Amino acid sequence: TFIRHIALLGFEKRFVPSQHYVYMFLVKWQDLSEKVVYRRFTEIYEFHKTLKEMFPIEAGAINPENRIIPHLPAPKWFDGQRAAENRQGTLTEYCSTLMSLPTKISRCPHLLDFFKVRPD
Amino acid sequence: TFIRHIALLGFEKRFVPSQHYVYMFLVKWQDLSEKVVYRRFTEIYEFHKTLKEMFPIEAGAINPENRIIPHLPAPKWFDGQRAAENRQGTLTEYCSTLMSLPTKISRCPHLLDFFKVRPD
Amino acid sequence: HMGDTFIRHIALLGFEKRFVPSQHYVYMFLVKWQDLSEKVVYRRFTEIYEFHKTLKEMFPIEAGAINPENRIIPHLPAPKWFDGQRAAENRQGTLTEYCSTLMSLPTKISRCPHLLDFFKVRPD
Repeated sequence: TFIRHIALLGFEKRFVPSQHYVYMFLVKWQDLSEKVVYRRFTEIYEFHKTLKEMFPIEAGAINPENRIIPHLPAPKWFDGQRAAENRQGTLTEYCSTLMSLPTKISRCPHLLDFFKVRPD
Repeated sequence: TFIRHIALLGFEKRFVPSQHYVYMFLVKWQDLSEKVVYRRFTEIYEFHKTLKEMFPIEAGAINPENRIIPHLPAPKWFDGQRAAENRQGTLTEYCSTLMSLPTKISRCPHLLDFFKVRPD
Repeated sequence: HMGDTFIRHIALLGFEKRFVPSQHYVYMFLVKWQDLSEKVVYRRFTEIYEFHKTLKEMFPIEAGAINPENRIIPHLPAPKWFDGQRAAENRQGTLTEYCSTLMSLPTKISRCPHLLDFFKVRPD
């Protein structure tokens, strides 16, 4: 099983434990099956850091010119107003580049596992 | 006759036949003339379905790994107060991918026709 | 080789409303340098468009002004195409694509001093 496509659908406000935002991703799997999953920016950023660590060549850690993994701004750079809308635009681009990568990365178990529906 | 570039400019309320949103495309033709056209999301989605059926190979209908036509979430996936915004980001991606495809598809009459200025 | 100083990536972060000297919107870009350092810069759309026009003048071949089919410099809509109450928001998708395409151009262009200068931090 693998993912064919990820579309960023939007965000929603949540309030427990306190006010934050969750980004909604429409995940289409190999069998045309379709699921919406909900992730915080910080969780996505931790996912991205690990992805870079797993793929140093494609991360640009050896020759920076061979980098193909997309850039993702750290949380700190989304300061005040419009943080949700700002991060939404950034993630839409991040997701399309991510899914355009060679299958070595775009189907790695780290990615598949991040975007699988979480337990109730 | 053909399209060099399409840019998504935003969205606006139309009132005919009643209240809805329309997405604005700045269309640049071969002679560098630029025209804005106005299309509702449903109309774009119908364009996208038809394009797929016209191009089974490139749509991934014969062999899924050979697909190059971009993915577009169904209308049902967009609701809530930010539906119009949420579709905006999705359409920016779809279009750029759309005009990067070979001229068999990026210049097919079905596409040209779609982005031509409609009759008054 | 374009010297010891250049940009690896530019990301559009978003926009902010400014009130001085009067009501306008600036766009915030996160600029990553050769040493992987990152700075935020603030630029109004009119400034971006002038930068764009100058870029095209400097590189006629790559701007498709000789041969339209050889164009690699990205397209950018003129300021008059953005108006109404979502003008600020509406320019984002355009600017996001502009930035990524820019940074994928051959170094002769993507690290030309004009571009490098436009995205450097301005004096206080």
